[PDB]
Amino acid sequence: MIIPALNLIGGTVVRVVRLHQGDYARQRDYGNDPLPRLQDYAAQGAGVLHLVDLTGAKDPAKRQIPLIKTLVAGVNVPVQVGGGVRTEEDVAALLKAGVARVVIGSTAVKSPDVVKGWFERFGAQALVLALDVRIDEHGTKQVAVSGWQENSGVSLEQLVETYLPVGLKHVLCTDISRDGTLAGSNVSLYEEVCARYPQIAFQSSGGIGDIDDIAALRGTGVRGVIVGRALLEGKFTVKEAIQCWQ
Ligand code: NA
Repeated sequence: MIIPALNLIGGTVVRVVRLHQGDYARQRDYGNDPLPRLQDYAAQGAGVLHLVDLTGAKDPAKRQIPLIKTLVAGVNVPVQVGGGVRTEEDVAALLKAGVARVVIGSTAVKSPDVVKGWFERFGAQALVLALDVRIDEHGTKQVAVSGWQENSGVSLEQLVETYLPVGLKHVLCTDISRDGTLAGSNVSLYEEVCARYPQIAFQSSGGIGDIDDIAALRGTGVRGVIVGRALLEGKFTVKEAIQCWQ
């Protein structure tokens, strides 16, 4: 399924780039109209919508709950939301606002015992494990908690195996070398991890540049294709992407 994605800083739809140390920097503003944008996506048939709340990522006290509530109320498919989700109270607040699935990032690497508790409390269908991956010179799929600078000492597979016994189901795997590049996604990466873990519903993220890039993912076993920039820049429509995917 095609999963259109929006990044939000204080009500504004933005493009961000990842920096050397993993931090996100703003590049350009697309506009102050997330609701009509999401509704355009939803109306065209998007099966899931992905939001990153960068304001809340910087300070969880400033989680954009009122905005998120209005966006969920405007659509009729699951909305998944990430952006520095670090405590169970943060997860609960998002779910209470009507978010379908909460995307969990670096906390799942740093504090696995804590996050295992979240799976027990919230259930596997409400949680998406985000894995930002950099494939190093040795072929290891490094999970980046700090971008390109330091090696986390944790692999994609190590983390997937960590959470399978508590029922892990959804994994968002971003290739950080392809994020925002319009290169095409890392097809062989997704072919490999999807076959390696048939019980996991993987979402691909990063690199989609044109309709052919969506076609290239069709046989991989990927269950969701996240598309940010190419939809925002009008390379193709959500309708066209769905017609291609199916
Ligand atoms: Na679809």
